[PDB]
Amino acid sequence: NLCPFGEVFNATRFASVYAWNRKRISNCVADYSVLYNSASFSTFKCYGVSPTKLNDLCFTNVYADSFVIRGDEVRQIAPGQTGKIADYNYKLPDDFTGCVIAWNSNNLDSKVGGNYNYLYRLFRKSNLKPFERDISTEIYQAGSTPCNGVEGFNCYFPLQSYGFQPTYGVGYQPYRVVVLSFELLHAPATVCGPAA
Amino acid sequence: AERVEQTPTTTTKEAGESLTINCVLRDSPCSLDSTFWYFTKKGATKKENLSNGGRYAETVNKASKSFSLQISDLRVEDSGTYHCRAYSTTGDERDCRWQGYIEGYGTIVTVKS
Ligand SMILES: *[C@@H]1O[C@H](CO[C@@H]2O[C@@H](C)[C@@H](O)[C@@H](O)[C@@H]2O)[C@@H](O[C@@H]2O[C@H](CO)[C@@H](O)[C@H](O)[C@H]2NC(C)=O)[C@H](O)[C@H]1NC(C)=O
Repeated sequence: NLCPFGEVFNATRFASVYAWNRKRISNCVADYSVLYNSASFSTFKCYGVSPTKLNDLCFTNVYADSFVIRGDEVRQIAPGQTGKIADYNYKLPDDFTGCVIAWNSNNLDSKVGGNYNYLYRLFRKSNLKPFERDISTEIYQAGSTPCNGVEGFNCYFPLQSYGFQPTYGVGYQPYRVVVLSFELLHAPATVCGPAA
Repeated sequence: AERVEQTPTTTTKEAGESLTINCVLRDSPCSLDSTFWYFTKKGATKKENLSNGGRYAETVNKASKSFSLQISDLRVEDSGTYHCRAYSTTGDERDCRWQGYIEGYGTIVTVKS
């Protein structure tokens, strides 16, 4: 009986990248090949495994992480990358084993006035650890003078809205992303492709 | 940096003309192992596969990591978004860490008259 990837890929609304969602997949069968062969994705990049082998393999756990970023940020969803998404929003570990899958969602996630519901973190005192999640909204102290929870000179609200509008250049359009991590831990391996 | 650059982003033509679209894999440690093109009809969201054949000619230069589509004898019904897809599948150039594909941002084609 088949993995609920449908609940992740086809959710009506995705998370903001700073508040990225994660579904723990277990005890099921997954046709990775129909995903990989689908014309609907613009990015399908597997690290430490071949996409055409996934139907043949089993894992302890698959994590399906999901969020929205702008098209020109999709390259930052990769091991060893730098920039505001990789540093402050969603960070993959150096030894990542998984696939990064993205598609243009301009038709779903942009709005005539601007969609203010998708944000990213623009400032943080340190880089995230791999798979760390920060949903805090404290004013960021950029300078020496104290903010006291008030936006002001060198005192910034740390989240910025993408404000996606349908008329934006395709690099500024919203992309839906799903990261599949394939985890192999001391347990026996319940999450299988059909051919395993 | 690592991207498929697709030119032109937009064109207008008259029917009976032809059009070339050029894609190059820039700033990548990965080899171009295989290429694919898709068409979204103006007003549809389904991506149609485009084969090498008929009014469609598909070429690849692996060494410069470029690939093109030439459409011959353009019709009004050719109007829409064209996407190119670059596959890196050997993932055995030393610094290339991924296997799979990346696409350009597309070409919006308007065919008139
Ligand atoms: C996510 O959704 C697509 C699209 O599905 C159809 O249209 C939706 C709006 C809704 O009406 C769905 O219930 C429909 O199924 C899925 O693609 C379809 O997959 C089925 C196999 O179950 C297949 O028969 C159809 O050919 C596909 N339809 C299209 C339009 O491609 C897709 O599989 C879903 N993704 C995941 C990972 O579950």
